[PDB]
Amino acid sequence: NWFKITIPYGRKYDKAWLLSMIQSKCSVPFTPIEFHYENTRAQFFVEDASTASALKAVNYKILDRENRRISIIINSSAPPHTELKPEQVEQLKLIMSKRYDGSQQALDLKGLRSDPDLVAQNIDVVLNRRSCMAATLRIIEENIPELLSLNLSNNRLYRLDDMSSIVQKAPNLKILNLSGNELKSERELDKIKGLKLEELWLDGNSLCDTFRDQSTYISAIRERFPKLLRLDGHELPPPIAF
Repeated sequence: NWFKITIPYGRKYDKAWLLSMIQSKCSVPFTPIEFHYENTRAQFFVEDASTASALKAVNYKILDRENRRISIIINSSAPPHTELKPEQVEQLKLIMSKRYDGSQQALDLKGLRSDPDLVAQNIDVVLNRRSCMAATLRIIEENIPELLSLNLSNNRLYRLDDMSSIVQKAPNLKILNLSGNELKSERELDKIKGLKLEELWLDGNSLCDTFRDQSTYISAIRERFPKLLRLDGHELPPPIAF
């Protein structure tokens, strides 16, 4: 089982110089495996743990041209050649800020694979993927926890178990647009029922065609969201109580 060695800022240094310095302080001979650059950082792999630990001891030991120390970060790992890069994520994070609105605390993520500035840099942003959605939601938690409205229409969403965590990341979310998607059953809603929504949009999804009468539809959903008030553009005949 493998380890991935990371030098933050390693692209800042001549490869030879860097590897030799490192070896110089390392207490064993080692060999870089599929050594590559990823943004400004240097990455390689290590076949065994004794080495890794030894590499690990070189942290803060090497000192650069500019009197800066050189960080070595060590992590257990799947073997080489095997998700989402930070420089990709930080671009995602960039685009969301763009489509974010502080005046109303509203994110807008409609048709996102089809975004110029993510397309323009070969970043497929595919929210129908568990890891891509997971990324989007950390970004939300980290940056705008007071998010209130969230448009997510036209993103071919098919399993909501991927936003299942949203109830904690976006506590006060109350407007959720899910129109123009690909959700088949109504059972999907059970994964996000904790949200005290006042607004909701579902049309365009094949679970709408489930219902014969719109008053069943509306009951089925208020089943999940009692406080619900608007839906698919329309006023809601107020809840009857018992």
